[PDB]
Amino acid sequence: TTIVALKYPGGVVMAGDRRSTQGNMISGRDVRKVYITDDYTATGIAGTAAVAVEFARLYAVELEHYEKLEGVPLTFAGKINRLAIMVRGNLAAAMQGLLALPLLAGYDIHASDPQSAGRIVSFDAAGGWNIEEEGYQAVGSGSLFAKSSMKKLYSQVTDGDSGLRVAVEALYDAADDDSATGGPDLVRGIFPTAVIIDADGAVDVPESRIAELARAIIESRS
Amino acid sequence: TTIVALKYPGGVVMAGDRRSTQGNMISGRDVRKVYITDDYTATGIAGTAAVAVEFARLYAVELEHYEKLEGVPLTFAGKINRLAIMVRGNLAAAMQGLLALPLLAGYDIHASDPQSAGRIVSFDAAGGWNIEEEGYQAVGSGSLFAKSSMKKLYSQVTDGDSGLRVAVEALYDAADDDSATGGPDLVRGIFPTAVIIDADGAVDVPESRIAELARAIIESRS
Amino acid sequence: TTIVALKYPGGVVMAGDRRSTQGNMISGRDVRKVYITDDYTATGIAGTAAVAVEFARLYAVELEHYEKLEGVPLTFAGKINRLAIMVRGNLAAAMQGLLALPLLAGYDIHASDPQSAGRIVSFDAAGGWNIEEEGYQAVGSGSLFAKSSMKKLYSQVTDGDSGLRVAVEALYDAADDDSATGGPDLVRGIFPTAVIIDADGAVDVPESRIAELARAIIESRS
Amino acid sequence: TTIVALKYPGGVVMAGDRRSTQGNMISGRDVRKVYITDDYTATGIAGTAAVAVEFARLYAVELEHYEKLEGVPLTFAGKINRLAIMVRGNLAAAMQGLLALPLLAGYDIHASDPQSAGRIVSFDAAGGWNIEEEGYQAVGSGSLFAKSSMKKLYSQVTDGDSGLRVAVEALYDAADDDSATGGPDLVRGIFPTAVIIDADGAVDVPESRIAELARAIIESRS
Amino acid sequence: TTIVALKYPGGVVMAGDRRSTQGNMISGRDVRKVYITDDYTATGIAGTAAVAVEFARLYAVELEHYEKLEGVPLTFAGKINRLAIMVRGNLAAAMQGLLALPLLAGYDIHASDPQSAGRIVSFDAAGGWNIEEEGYQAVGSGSLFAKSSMKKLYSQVTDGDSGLRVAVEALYDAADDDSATGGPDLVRGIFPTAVIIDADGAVDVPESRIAELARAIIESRS
Amino acid sequence: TTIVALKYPGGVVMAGDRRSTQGNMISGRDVRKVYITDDYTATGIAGTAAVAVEFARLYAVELEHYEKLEGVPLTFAGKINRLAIMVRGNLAAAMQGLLALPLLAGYDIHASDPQSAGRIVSFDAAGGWNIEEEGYQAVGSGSLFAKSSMKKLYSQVTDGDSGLRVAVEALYDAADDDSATGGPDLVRGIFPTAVIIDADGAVDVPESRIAELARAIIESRS
Amino acid sequence: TTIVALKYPGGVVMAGDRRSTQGNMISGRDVRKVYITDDYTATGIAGTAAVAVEFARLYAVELEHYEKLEGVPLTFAGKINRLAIMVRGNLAAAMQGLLALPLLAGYDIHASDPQSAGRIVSFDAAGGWNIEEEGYQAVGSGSLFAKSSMKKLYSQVTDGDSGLRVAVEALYDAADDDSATGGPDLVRGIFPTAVIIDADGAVDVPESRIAELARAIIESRS
Amino acid sequence: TTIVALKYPGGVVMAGDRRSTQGNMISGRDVRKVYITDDYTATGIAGTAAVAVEFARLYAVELEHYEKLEGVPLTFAGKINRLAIMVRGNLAAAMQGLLALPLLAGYDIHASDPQSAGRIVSFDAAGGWNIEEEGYQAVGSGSLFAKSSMKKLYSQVTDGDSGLRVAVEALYDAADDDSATGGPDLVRGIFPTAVIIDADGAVDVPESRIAELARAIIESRS
Amino acid sequence: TTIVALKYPGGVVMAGDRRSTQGNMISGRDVRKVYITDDYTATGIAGTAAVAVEFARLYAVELEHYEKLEGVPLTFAGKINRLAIMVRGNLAAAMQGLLALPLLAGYDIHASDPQSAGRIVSFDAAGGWNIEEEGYQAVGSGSLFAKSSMKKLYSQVTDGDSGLRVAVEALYDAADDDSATGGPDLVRGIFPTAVIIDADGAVDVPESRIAELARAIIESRS
Repeated sequence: TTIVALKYPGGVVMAGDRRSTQGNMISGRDVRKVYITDDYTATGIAGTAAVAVEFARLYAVELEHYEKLEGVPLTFAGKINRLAIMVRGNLAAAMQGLLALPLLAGYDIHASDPQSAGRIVSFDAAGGWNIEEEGYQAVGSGSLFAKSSMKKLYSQVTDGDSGLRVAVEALYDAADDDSATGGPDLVRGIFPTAVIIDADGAVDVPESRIAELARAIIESRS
Repeated sequence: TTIVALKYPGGVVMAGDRRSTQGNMISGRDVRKVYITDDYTATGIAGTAAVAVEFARLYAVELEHYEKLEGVPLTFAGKINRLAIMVRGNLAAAMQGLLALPLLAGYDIHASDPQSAGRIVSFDAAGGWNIEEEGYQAVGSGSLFAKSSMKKLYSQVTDGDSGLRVAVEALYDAADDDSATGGPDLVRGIFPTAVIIDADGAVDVPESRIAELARAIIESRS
Repeated sequence: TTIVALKYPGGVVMAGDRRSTQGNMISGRDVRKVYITDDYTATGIAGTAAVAVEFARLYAVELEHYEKLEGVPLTFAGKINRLAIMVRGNLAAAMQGLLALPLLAGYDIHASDPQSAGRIVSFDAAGGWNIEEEGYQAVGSGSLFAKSSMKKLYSQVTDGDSGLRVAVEALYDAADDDSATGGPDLVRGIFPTAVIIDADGAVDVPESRIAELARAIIESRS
Repeated sequence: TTIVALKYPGGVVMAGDRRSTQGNMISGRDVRKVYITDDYTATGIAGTAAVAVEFARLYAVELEHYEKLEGVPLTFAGKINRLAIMVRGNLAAAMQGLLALPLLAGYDIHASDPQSAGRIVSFDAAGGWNIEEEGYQAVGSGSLFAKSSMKKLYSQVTDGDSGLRVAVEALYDAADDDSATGGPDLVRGIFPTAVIIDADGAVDVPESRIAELARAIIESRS
Repeated sequence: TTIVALKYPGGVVMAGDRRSTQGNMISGRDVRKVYITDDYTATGIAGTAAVAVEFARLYAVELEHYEKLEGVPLTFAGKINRLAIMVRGNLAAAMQGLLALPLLAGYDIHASDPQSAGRIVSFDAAGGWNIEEEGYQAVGSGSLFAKSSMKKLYSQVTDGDSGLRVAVEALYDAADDDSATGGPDLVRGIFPTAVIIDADGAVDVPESRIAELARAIIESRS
Repeated sequence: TTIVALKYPGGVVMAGDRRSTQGNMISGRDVRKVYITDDYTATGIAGTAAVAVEFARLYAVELEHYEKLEGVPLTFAGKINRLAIMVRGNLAAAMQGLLALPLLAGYDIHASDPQSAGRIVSFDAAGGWNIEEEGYQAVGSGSLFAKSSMKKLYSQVTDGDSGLRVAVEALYDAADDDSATGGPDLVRGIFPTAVIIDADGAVDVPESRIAELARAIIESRS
Repeated sequence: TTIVALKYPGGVVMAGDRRSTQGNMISGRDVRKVYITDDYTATGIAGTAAVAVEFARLYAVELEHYEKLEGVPLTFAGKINRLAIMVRGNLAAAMQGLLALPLLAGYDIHASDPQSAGRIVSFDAAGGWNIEEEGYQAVGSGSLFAKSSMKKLYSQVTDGDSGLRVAVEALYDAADDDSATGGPDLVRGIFPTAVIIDADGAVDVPESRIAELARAIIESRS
Repeated sequence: TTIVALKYPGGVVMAGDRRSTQGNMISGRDVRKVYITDDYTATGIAGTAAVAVEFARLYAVELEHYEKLEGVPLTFAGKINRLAIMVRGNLAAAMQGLLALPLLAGYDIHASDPQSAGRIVSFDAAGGWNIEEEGYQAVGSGSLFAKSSMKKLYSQVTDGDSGLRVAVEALYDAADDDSATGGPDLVRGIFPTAVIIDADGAVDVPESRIAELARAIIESRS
Repeated sequence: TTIVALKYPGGVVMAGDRRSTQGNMISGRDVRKVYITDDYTATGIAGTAAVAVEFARLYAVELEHYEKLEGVPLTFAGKINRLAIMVRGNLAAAMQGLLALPLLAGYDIHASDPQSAGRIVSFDAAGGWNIEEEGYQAVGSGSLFAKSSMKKLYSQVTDGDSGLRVAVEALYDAADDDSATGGPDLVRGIFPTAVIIDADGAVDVPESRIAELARAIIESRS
């Protein structure tokens, strides 16, 4: 599994692959690992697929619950803190095996600068969180290959479209070097999922744009 | 990894994938796992790549050594016995993780019937060997998927070409269900290696024919 | 044990073998593993027979209790969630050897199109659930062989009869390749149990039709 | 695996199943576990298949080696002693999982009464041996079922044909209660192997006779 | 220990041996293992004697307590469920050596056909229960020998007396092949205990009839 | 990680590096390890980054909570005792790897002599504290190198500027001999973070001054 | 440690870093890890520094010993085999912490096409070897980052100087992501060592040229 | 650490060294290990410094708490009992490493004879205590050497000054033979701390007196 | 224990402390750890005292043995290699507990520049060696403090006198921060042992000069 997130001028984008394995045997081919937690934040969890789905559901429920109760959404720092609390509370079971590494992408409406309101927060297993300043991050088994690909490709990111292309290319490299990450499947037409968050909210990227980006990348590599 | 072998009327065919992993990280993309041990026998060893190559080299050296010393090549049962002795003598080292499981394909030149001279020999962990009468066999991590694919496809095998197509399709199925087996990689043009043994001897299949078959299979499943 | 489920145009079919063993010794020859949980959903649990029976009973009581209390049945997502909760609760005992793996087949009456209202859900050991998109799934010790048989036979599934025949054939292949799975008992007249769910509900397939299909398959492979 | 041996007036018969398994997975269907060691001695070794084959080969070589060197065959007690020496020497390997349980059927030509010259010798793990006076013996995973059915059917044994039928029925009962023993496979036409030893020597029973007896037994059970 | 049960036209019969051992030492010669739990059901518990007596005591008390509270006896499925829960609640104590395996014979008065109203229920270690359909069952250390004897003798079971004879003979075979099972003690005049359940109720068999049956069996085998 | 603290005439200065590693892999480059706990005390925690952030946050919350509840800030000894209690209460979690060792620098506003009111408190693993009398202290992996550098450089400390320069040079030496401590980053423009406490309170040192000092040190070392 | 090797039109280049750490402490700042083994081969060992040095010495002595004894140098395959045998022999001590991971760069003077005569050989822990066709390879703790950097910069490689620049940039990225690999020390004037092999042989690259390349890279990334 | 305590006619004196170590590394140079628990009682705790400080604080708080609640101080036997209870309540921590061995010096005001009112109480790990009648006692790493020094020097103890001199000389011997005990530091001017308890209460000894005593001892030993 | 070595223009100087401890107990106060191995090399071994003395004696014997046999002394590289072979051979004992880490100082009479002929060779635990280019190196338990003292004091080294003073001060700092290192004993008159090597050879530094230097350092730090 690999999830990548990167900031572009005016927003953030998070993309993830679709493969689920049980050891070496491929058990899932259309898994979705990027969830729109709320109108301005998307979360993507690597590790055990079961724990990933549970954490996404429970974190979204917590954010919605607070917003409904108090009539105002949490600040981005509050969302970060609640996610870190979930990660810390998962520590014993993570040592036991049920492990989850989240990655959070968000848009800060309360930020003074709309252009630089995109935020990427990474979490370590102990519950600590770090707000990325380099403009990109990855989690999962193929995270190092994806990060080293984005390091070289990040100078091309100038809008949402180029950012999405770079994210898809990072996932492609991660799958090219790591067998637990699924590449773009042209036989089945299964492609990485992506979420773009800007000042207008968090919207799922339709499969058509991702499909044509992946096809262009595969043609370039050939 | 996966190596398949199957008998067709008039000979035997043996195909192998190209991927080698270290964990879930892909480390080799064009590993050759099928070796022409002698003019009428090919061997294919699954497991640790180092031990696989070492075993193939030692086995070929031993067979050629006997042929030079005694002036007559070993009978097929003699070759099977030598390979089984190697596998039995590697048991202790395989208990530490340097495991190797061979699969032997041959053309018995002393068999009365030329049309049923193909032989497939499978070796289990402890050094036992069985001459397969069902006509197909597979070794490796994707061996079960390849075997179950060949079980359904074996009624289409009538000559060398259809046998090769079925072997390539079995490798495709093994790669489809198992991440440690490499599928037909159209981006780099790396395709499974194959060897066909008939009355004329054992000859490597040119990469163009296997590429054509793999492309036809991919198109059919698209 | 092996339990297969597959979608056909207009519904779903779930079939299961009849053998239960204590190690290598056959201890039961007419075990029923496929339960009709409610009028539109059936479940099949592999693993320890005690835990399978207990889980089926508890799950059916849970669904019935909700339907009576609220006057309206649970949505398919609610049923999936309750089953996943049960599996996750079992995990602690499953590590001890009371492992139960369910497979859920259902007919979603709230779907837009009744021609594709069949649903198949697989569960992992940790509790994660996956709604199958390939149209077939299997659990049990012979699940790999059954799935590799259905992969090749699924192009023939057109109606309930085709789906039932393909399911019985997949169970036959699973029993043929796995000793813990029992094939059709021609001397005793014991055959796999199947359930067909369509718009009119979930109905047990009479043993006469399954006997006819099993005899046809055996005569085909002789 | 099950091998049975029983005495009839004027000789002995030894029969064996054909299945070999890898845990729960059926890996061999036409294995031969009964060997004609020499002109008046058959041996059948249960346990690990590789070790069984190696032990049969070694024992036959040792007997023929003594016969050629000393110009006279070993006495029956000498043969029993050599087999017991092999079993006692295999003790460490059996502790390492390379276990072998032999069963020896012979015809003592030097014995006084030619109508009671048959001899069945069972070997325990430690290398002890016992000449069976009950007139029947079994080794293997299903040996208890075979012995308990032979106890009830041994009153029907009067000649070679009745003895062969009783041996095949005992193997059938072993396969009925034990999943690691293969029953008569009427689909593939694979039947238990048998060797009949009498005053004229040891001959393999042709497959047609065993097929007829197996079909009769199956129809009687239906 | 060995306890057998078998259905006959119009009821069920359940017999048990009398020997209790602490290791290889015979400590009890007249232990009673078959209990009349209520007027239409008997239970026989193998394993440790202390836990067996406690289990029978508790089960009888529980059934009687329900009958007195509610004014109607439990249905047969209810009795099976209570016994199964009693078995399942003993997993922790049985892992320390306090294993108790029950076998339940009963007469379903609420069944449609009174001739096929007998029920034999066998429980496995984890608490699973199976209603035997073959007509006989056994528990204990000699259970396999008794079952294999009953498989051959069950065609002679035509009424209550022949069923009782077949049960006693199965016990004799189990005692013959297993040293933990006690045979008929002609010196001390101790014989297996038996209970017959039919439409009129459950009655202990008098010791004289069992004595004469055992004497007939012994004089047959002499 | 490495945090240094040192007194100068009329105050105290505390500096920390910015690198966070996971093993030998650099994961963070702008970590801030020095926190202004309250108007006159700063704290800096070495060890695990998650625990460091959580400890600093909780300690600041505790000090503020007491100040608001009682209307008066804690005495310096009270703050030391609270931090020591918080360190002692983490002894269980520190053994399993969530270690956090703090260093507390403060300006004792109740001290009689303004020019000697800077206080440095070091803590040990068991929660014991020591008010440093040598005038400097360090915590973290490079603490030994930092202390042995401050030993030689402390004669040059005379005011805030010289104290800040000596702290930065000590951090430079720690990074020069330790790879878990990050030195000045003249490519990314990341420099150690410092806090200066004196009679007017605790203020973060602007990055420009630290950049000037680090460049001067680097040019002196070339 | 990180050693990179890459092929360029007309030869091969091999660069390595200079840092040596024991745990986290930097114990060496000018280590040399690329050795000119012979006139057309450079070797570079990652892992334990002592084992690396002694392996380089043993390999050079072995190659020169063969050349002196037999009057002709070893073929490239022979050199690969000797290195692989050395690694396999070390395997046992490598489990004890004395690991050595070699990387071999050579110019095949007997190759048909001298423009493609450069060879890169990688070795796994088990002693197997692979000739890299991707044109680059890396060993050491930072080998993943170096490889993922070269994957994106290999297009630039057109001559010896372009290849050398990419090699230094790959080492820079490895040191940027990994704390066990040393970046270019502009303060001490310590830079990665490099060896260039072409038709004229293997020559050490002068330190000044690598200094210029490293300074250009640092300016580029500032 | 080493703490000595000796009686002289008319009172008691207790002295302690100043070194605190972390293994072989000196972590503290002016630790105060002798505390005035109350007006006529001093205590010195050896072992872990954190536990020593916590124990002294708790013990003093408890004594003052009782004196305030009751208006009368505890008797000496009561104080001994409270200290022994505190020791015995720390056995679990002592077994994991938080050892704390106290040494009590007191002036029994309720004693009959004013000259012999000094009391020295030694405690063991289990909580047992002894009122020492030899007139001196020591705890800590250098306790044995200090004991053996006081054994020879106690004949010179006649008044308070001679007792102080003997205590300082015993500490000097303990530091001379034990490297974890800190001797008089003439360079930093740090000397052992001492408390003299007499009929006028417990008084901290001025550092100047101990400095001149230590200098005289050093001169006499030169 | 601490042995320092440093280069000055025209030679090298190696000094060592005198303390030997058995745990916390000081056993020896006048141990000599610097040995004139031969007229131009001195060696100092830290760790177990027995192993240090044995290594020094054995190494000197080896060097003189070679010189007597071949009529010419070993080159400096040969001496380094012999010492490294001894260190590597001592690895089993070092794991057992007989650790010996050597430090070698020498004068290379064959050097191009007599002023740069001073050589310092540090050996790691695995036997690998490194010629220090820093100009200073320390071995032992206080080696880090000594090295970080010389890092600051090395600019003052301009001749033999300044180098000897810096070595003595580094030993003083190591003893100041480490309790296993013996500082200057002004009472017993025991001072570190130093050896100075220049073109005329290696000569022990007289005790009086080292005493004067130590007294000056102590008075400066007072």
